[PDB]
Amino acid sequence: MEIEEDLNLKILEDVKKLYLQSFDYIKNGISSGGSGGSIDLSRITFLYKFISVNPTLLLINEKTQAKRRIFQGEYLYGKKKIQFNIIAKNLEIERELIQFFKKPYQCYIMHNVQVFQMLNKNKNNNVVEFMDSEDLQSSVDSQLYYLIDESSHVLEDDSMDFISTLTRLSDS
Amino acid sequence: QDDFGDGCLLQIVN
Repeated sequence: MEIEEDLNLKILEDVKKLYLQSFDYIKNGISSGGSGGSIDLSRITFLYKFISVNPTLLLINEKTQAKRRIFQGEYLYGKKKIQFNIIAKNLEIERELIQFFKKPYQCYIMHNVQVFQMLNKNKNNNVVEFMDSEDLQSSVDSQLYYLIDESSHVLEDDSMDFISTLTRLSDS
Repeated sequence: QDDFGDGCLLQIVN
């Protein structure tokens, strides 16, 4: 029989391993051109303490018109302070995060963090403009927001011993 | 369909 602790022990080594790798990759740069940062993967793992939830939300899907809460995630990787907005996938992922971020300055390790860069269609309808209510679209900066899916795991370190392990293993 | 699926305002870096 395999013990359930082996799940907690696999994510122990999975979090710390992916932390070292991606931490270095984020210091180096997120995808230098066509995949050439350091270790180019879709999902990363890092550590930071909870800042705040922004009062505003982000429209993540136009078809089904859903907006997701902003969990402000800034941390100093090496020299640079990477300040990007942590997002949730579903309503269940949003609610578990807001119920988890009850403690401010909560130092946790966000595992399996899937980065999403903003974009849209670009050629224009030029037709069926009867649906329009007179509203010309404003200029939005296409930023990358760090999405948290249902495969993600946010591990809270109540102490600073796992933080100690990670920062001394990575080094800057 | 899906929040981050086809018809999203954001696509995964890959």
